[PDB]
Amino acid sequence: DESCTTASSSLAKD
Amino acid sequence: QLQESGGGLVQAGGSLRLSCVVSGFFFDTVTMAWYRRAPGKHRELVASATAGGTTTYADSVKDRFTISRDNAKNTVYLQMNSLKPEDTAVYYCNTFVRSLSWGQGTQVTVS
Amino acid sequence: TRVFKKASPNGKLTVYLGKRDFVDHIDLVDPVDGVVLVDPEYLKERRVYVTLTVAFRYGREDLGLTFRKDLFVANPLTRLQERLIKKLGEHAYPFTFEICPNLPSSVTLQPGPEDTGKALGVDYEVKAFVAENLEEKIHKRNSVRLVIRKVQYAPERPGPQPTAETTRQFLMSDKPLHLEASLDKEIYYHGEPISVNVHVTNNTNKTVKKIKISVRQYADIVLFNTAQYKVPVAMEEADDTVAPSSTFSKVYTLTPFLANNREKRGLALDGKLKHEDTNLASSTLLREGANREILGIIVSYKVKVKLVVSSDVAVELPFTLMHPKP
Amino acid sequence: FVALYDYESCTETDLSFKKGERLQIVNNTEGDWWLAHSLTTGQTGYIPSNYVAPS
Amino acid sequence: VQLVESGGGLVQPGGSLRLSCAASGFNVYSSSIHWVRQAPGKGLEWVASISSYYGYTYYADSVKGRFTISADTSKNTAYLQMNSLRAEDTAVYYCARSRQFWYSGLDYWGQGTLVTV
Amino acid sequence: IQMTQSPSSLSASVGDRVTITCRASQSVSSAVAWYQQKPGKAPKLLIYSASSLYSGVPSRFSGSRSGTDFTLTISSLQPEDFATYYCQQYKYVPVTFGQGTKVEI
Repeated sequence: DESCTTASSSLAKD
Repeated sequence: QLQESGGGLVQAGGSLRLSCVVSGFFFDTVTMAWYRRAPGKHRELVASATAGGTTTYADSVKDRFTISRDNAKNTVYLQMNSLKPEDTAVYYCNTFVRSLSWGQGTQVTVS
Repeated sequence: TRVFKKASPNGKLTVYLGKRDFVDHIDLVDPVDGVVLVDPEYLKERRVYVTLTVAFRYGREDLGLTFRKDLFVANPLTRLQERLIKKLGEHAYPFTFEICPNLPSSVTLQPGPEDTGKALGVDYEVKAFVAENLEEKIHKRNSVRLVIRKVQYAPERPGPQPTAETTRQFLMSDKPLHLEASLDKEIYYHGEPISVNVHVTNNTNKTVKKIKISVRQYADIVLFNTAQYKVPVAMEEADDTVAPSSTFSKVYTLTPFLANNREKRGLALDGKLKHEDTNLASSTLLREGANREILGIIVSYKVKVKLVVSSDVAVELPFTLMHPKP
Repeated sequence: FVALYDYESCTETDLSFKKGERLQIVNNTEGDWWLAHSLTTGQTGYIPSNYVAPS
Repeated sequence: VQLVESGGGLVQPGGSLRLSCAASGFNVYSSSIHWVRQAPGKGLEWVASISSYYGYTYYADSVKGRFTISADTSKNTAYLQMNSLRAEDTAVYYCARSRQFWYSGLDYWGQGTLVTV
Repeated sequence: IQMTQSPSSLSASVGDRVTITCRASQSVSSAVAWYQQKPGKAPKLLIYSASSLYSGVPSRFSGSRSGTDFTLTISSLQPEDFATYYCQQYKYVPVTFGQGTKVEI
């Protein structure tokens, strides 16, 4: 099995 | 794939049993967790369940929720009891490390 | 606000990063901060490591040549790191790399039709894995590999206008032949045209046939005994004859771009995250009296002017080709 | 023992050496980075083992 | 600083037409020139674009086999030949541009050229 | 990629607050722009990135992102803001515009 795909995710304001 | 079930409408005192089956992935040893997102808010963690049975709950759902994990049928169940209006959100499932794609969760609304 | 994440094939590891491009100010380099999320039942009898490496590649198969640094961290918190700790949970372990201000910038050499595998050049890779100890082998299935970059941007204060003049005195000619040239400015952006202002006054008894103007790129690789490679990127040739005892003056315009230089082997392009299309390599900004570190390719640009006297007269006009700061 | 290529350190714990420097490899010799001190200048620091030539 | 264009007019139901978009101020290699069409009474739709720095051309599925976009860097002009138009190509054509490097959103727009098929 | 835009028409007085939502079919990251087109003229850029204001646009226009739900908000409708607004995504090569939202008075 190869690598996974580079994703993104949210982040709180503070 | 990742699709959930069990959503619906309940009063303040009802109970639901959320569940989801994952295809294309195996969690014979991965730690699977349930996530919830209140409307207009960022996603949080609700419950967790390792393969060995060591389960951890968020403080706001302690003594009420109970996460079941069926390794044979490749399914994770969340059972919710004694609901309150604060528990209105949309619930997702994922690994503890948030590795899988999020998908579209199931909606729970409490009057 | 968003963060970049990559997951392990086995679904028990994740690496969170604030950004992928880390600017290189001459005084200091932006730190590489982040955090690693790990399965509760994965650290039962193991420890989690984080490795960042910088490598210079000049081989196809390890005949293959690679020389690299390994910076090793085994897990004051910044604002982003404490936000990530607040969001992910308790099982997130932060890491921070402060790479030195002097280090090769991300530059990848253009691959030819025959080359396969990873492209030659310099690149940075962030790796994180869980192992019982160091000697245990770690497969590609149990680790997260992510590629970051190091970049520089155009200086705020432009330098003096480039200029260079020369005189050639022929054998049977008493008076000399005078050439002058000057660019419009020093710092040019990517795609911005270059306007060389050539002014030649011939007092000799020999005519001049053709004027050749070319923009050249000097890829200086310091590992190969400071061997220097120069390949033209733009060429403008005109039949601008100047008769003896006469004066000439014209302004030429050039613009280096990639759609014409795809067939050239060994070109220098800006760093790539993967197999991708990237522009020509921006000039490297070096500190005063900077030591020649072994890892890295130093690229600089120069405009040449040439007269083909019916024996050749030429000058070189250095300039800077960099991206504007956003 | 003898150094290949050149190294410049941005950290005080790492020693910077030039080509041909006579580095003495002191008992700390495990890992990817060795700890050593130069025989021609006399400061102790960690060096990358990636370029140190024996003999 | 501004874009201008001409070439629109009345076309036979299956004839051919060509629109030229002259660019002033922008450098062709430093920007990417797009073509966007707006049918009468409907929304916007993207038909073709050019990336003369890299030499690439992109089209839409509706006009893949007919339209041909090209640019003349000497005159800083981009053309759009329409080889075989059908009755649903009647629209207003806006010539747009965008930063070549690290942007793809159209910020300078020309006037409209009505094309009636 | 489908880019469904709601509502298709509003009706707001001068000095009120309006909000226009545009939801992408799939993940498009923060590559969404907004345009304004008064009838008879060419569209004008408003917000190039997800929430980055374009030069020359007044301060009342603003943008936001929450997952795949991009929103453009006007904090005060001066009588020169009654026009049609489109949402565009530019991550993938088949660039698609929004359906179109009109503002009445």
